[PDB]
Amino acid sequence: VVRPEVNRTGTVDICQGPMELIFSVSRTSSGATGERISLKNTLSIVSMENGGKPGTYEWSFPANESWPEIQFLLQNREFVSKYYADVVQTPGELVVEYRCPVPQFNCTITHRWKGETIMSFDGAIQTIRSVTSEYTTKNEDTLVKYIRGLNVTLLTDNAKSIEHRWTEICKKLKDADRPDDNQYTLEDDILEDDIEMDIVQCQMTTQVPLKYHMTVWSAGRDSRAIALSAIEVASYLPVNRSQILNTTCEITSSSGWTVRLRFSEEMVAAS
Amino acid sequence: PEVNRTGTVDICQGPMELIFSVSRTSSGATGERISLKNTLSIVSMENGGKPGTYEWSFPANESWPEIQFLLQNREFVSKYYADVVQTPGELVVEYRCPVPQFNCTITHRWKGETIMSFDGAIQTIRSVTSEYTTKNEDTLVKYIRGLNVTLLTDNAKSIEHRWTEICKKLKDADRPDDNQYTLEDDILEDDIEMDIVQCQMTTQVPLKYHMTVWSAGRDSRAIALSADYYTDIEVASYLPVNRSQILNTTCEITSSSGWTVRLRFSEEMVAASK
Ligand SMILES: *[C@@H]1O[C@H](CO)[C@@H](O[C@@H]2O[C@H](CO)[C@@H](O[C@@H]3O[C@H](CO)[C@@H](O)[C@H](O)[C@@H]3O)[C@H](O)[C@H]2NC(C)=O)[C@H](O)[C@H]1NC(C)=O
Ligand SMILES: *[C@@H]1O[C@H](CO)[C@@H](O[C@@H]2O[C@H](CO)[C@@H](O)[C@H](O)[C@H]2NC(C)=O)[C@H](O)[C@H]1NC(C)=O
Ligand SMILES: *[C@H]1O[C@H](CO)[C@@H](O)[C@H](O)[C@H]1NC(C)=O
Repeated sequence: VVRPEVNRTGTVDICQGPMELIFSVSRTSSGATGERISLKNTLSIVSMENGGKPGTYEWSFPANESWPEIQFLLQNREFVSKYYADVVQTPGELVVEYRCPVPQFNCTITHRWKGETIMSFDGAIQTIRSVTSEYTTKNEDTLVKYIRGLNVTLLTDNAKSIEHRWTEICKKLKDADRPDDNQYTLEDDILEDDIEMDIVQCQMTTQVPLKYHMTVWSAGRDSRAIALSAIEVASYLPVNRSQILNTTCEITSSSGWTVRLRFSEEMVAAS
Repeated sequence: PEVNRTGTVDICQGPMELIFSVSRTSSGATGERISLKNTLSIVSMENGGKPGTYEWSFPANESWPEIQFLLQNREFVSKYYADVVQTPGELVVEYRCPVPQFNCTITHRWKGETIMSFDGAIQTIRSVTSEYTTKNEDTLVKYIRGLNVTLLTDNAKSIEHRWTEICKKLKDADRPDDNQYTLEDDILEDDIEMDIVQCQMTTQVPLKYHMTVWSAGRDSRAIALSADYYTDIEVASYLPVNRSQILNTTCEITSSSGWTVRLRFSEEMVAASK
């Protein structure tokens, strides 16, 4: 455990600018399912994992299955299962994602297969990217049944109600975003059998689902490891044990702050 | 076939770059390619075959040091793969090399995703190790920097000269009217409101191509990029279309040399209940 050095220069207002809600609905070959709601600069705030109850964080409203945004997700779970069942003929994850300006809700929808975009729709242009064989023996006509996704009437009927709720949620997220309350770790001695080489681990634990970018730099800054949040953030750098000192870790948030940790001579001595 | 050559560039201008791509699969399939910065591969080898190239170029000579550098990397990647990769997938090592000044960049890709890189001063690992390796980042870093480019630097100017001539022959070979273009419906035989319009282009010129098939309203499109099947160039795109709106579906092909080819599904072409 290590104490953060908080560089706040380049701080942004996460609740500033136009509001955007991101609805992500995924399915794998196993039958694993996910439904998530995020904001523009956040990871998942409300989620449902393999058909469980809507889950969230202790700094926000309890997640309610009767909320019109979650009813939207549940309808999509159904849609994606039917979708998955005709089209998908090789194993892999299918992701349908709505990017929704609020209070309209003229949404963009992206379809990803194994992380790649196979289709999209901005309500003006439908796009199919030509890679079908990769994941199906069915043709573009089948695919185009699903391209537009589901109607968003549930969202637009309650458009304003949804807005004031997620403005409230973002405001709670901003209040919870306290960099000094996250937990920070700088572990060495991960290669116990290697006499000359070691791995330096940097980890952060948080209950705030902002996007995080973690870089572990070597002493000379000629070697780095990069991780992104997925809520644990962890990254691992191979290092020479005689150059473990001054190896740093830098973490930047989606709210604009930057934490740096340093492997000090205090920590070298105790090792 | 409606060719537009406004904006055509000189693909052999600016500083030259050679791109060396070397791949291995779990089943032991392999690929080694050389391309310029604005092309797909010009020389390639597939599953250990002899170098293959195009009708317009020098016969691919296996004794060329650039090609020896590819075979040398075949050995590197086999060793790399054996002790790093513990789950099925394609590993690609890619050198981006300025010529004649061979201060190269190297990228590593697993399943199409970048896992490691070394540019000038800085080695980068992206921490996704525990998805392709049971082993540790200290194993990886044995391979990050790749091979010494000594085969390339020893022969720097000869390579520059050879590839300057290959680039000119390619630039000369790039002749849109000598490519083969097809625009075709009647793919969906048992469909009442729907058809598929297929746009295809066959070429011996390994430029990068971007293909869009547009509906009559420019409100629906299919996009295909030229894919490189090892000295084999596929550009094919398929657009689902309402049969009643098939007229004026247009296909639009753009090359990395700057030209665009439009193919329109014309009134004349609709006249056909064959
Ligand atoms: C969803 O609806 C919003 C509006 O409610 C659309 O946003 C608007 O998009 C237009 C066209 O891109 C923007 O107009 C542009 O404005 C810039 C800056 O002033 C100007 O220089 C450009 O020439 C252009 O006219 C407009 O700013 C923007 N409005 C707002 C309030 O954001 C959006 O495009 C819709 N999205 C979808 C997926 O349909
Ligand atoms: C389909 O596209 C063709 C080609 O653009 C259209 O033909 C044009 O029609 C206008 C009006 O008569 C003329 O000004 C152009 O000179 C024509 N172009 C050519 C090349 O013949 C045609 O109008 C379109 N068809 C439909 C049904 O809209
Ligand atoms: C190496 O070549 C020269 C050195 O001055 C420079 O222009 C270039 O940025 C370098 N290239 C890379 C990618 O290492």
